[PDB]
Amino acid sequence: LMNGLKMRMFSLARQQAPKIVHKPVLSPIPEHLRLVKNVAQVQIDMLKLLNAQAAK
Amino acid sequence: LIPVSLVDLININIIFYILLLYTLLLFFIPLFLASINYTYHYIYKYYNYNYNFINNN
Repeated sequence: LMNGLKMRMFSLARQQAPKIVHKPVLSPIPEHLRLVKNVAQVQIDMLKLLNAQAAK
Repeated sequence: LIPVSLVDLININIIFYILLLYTLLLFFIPLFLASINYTYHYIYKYYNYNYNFINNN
């Protein structure tokens, strides 16, 4: 932007390698696995408590 | 006029044209069918079976 003018500036340079942009990918697999983890920990605590009761 | 002619009605030369044209069409059908649609990509990405578990307690 200038006084009485607007312009578009483009560079002139060869791009030797691609430009990377971190666009994070949404996926349900990590949350699937974390849900499996939580349910398994629930069952493990359950088994430990039941063993403590049955034996103590 | 020249194109007004019964000789040009059943012209064997144009029949050869049509023959070669559609034989080549038939030869190249499996290359015309070689366009990719991105619908099964969508189905793979978006089809999400219910991952919730059953918990009676």
